Amino acid sequence: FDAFTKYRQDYKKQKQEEFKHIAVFPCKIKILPQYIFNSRDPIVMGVTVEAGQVKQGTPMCVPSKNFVDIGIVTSIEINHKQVDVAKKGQEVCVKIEPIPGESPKMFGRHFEATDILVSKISRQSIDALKDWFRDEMQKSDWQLIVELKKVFEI
Amino acid sequence: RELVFKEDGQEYAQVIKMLGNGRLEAMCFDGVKRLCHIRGKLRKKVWINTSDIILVGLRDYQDNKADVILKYNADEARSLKAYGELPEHA
RNA sequence: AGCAGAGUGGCGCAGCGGAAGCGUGCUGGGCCCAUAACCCAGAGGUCGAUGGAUCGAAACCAUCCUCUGCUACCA
RNA sequence: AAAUCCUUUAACGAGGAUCCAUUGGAGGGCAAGUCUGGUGCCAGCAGCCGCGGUAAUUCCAGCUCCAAUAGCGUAUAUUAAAG
RNA sequence: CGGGGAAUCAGGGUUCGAUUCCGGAGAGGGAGCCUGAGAAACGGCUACCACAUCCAAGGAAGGCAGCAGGCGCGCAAAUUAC
Repeated sequence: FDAFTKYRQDYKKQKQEEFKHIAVFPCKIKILPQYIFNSRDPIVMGVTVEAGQVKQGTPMCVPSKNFVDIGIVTSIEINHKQVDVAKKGQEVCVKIEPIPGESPKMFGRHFEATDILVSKISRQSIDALKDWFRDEMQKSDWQLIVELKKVFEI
Repeated sequence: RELVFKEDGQEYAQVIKMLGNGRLEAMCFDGVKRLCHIRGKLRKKVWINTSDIILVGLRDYQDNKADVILKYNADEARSLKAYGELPEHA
């Protein structure tokens, strides 16, 4: 009994780690205006989550201004201390390094404080976070996935 | 020909990347992408293009494949649009 | 915040200061049984705001607005 | 050896003599139906050639017929056909 | 395993022969030996190698490729009878 249950937890650990950051996780960020911005390399951004919770390694996008992208958020910190998740309306200062491209995106020029920050969720990511993410997955905020997959066209 | 609102073991799909030698590979409105075979009568008579709305005979054993039953056109697509088919364009 | 390289659906050309056209794309014909290629025609221009000596969309005193790329302090 | 089976022999035992003959075929190879329902290049058949896309001589059935017969299919090693 | 043979077949041939008769070999794998006319014997012993039985943990006892039967292996093979 113990050996079998241990194997179930071991396979859960073996599944979680080495198959990470593909389950991007639903994240809708509201910008907190009049916060100290670091321009580029890295971007230090003071934000408050409105839909879902936000952890490290989730790619982000701004719609309306075409579909411009910021790939892989590196660290999320409250004030000075590090945090693993957002507390549904926290004043988190996040360190973000955009992925190596031909040019990184700039605040003001490309995206403004008014513009919404939405996570890049695809068929692969939603199918990845559907099965084998039902214990760590959010409680009663599900709907935003159906509400964001319709605007991302899935 | 008459309208056919048939969702009885068969699904509507948008043809995307129609590459094969009859392979097709379209994106179904309910589930994921599937290989929909060109059925006998559609081999030479009726032509399915790179972007098209089709009713595919969902063959449920393996589920990673199917076969195209019917090809739709603008008027029937616009009708289907009207009743049940996602706001996904036609 | 600053700097830099450019502004016509779309790639570049242009002058002597009198005065705006080329390749490609789009549309309508023809040739062919049919497509392509070819042969005829068509539409598409506030040359980003210009104050100036004026024969200035222009050359610059670049004054100013827009877009793209780069540099700058990690809570 | 003791039994069994057989042979022998009283009694019982045949009118859908319901005391019931199957396994494969019926386009050609190759003996036997261009008969009638069903399906509509879907389902399937087909060793090979081929048959199926709305009058299917070939599929699923009914009827009829052919082959061998208490047996007859199917797969696989091997022999003749193989000059 | 080898022969005597088997299937097929004009003549020539081809293929099979673990299997009831003859000869050889081995008793899980090797090795060494006692007794006896005859054995390098395994329903004799001695040791090691591989497996495995009992146990009071001190020690003890193993050999179906004999007939039944069981497990395994696999497409593939019978009764713990008199």
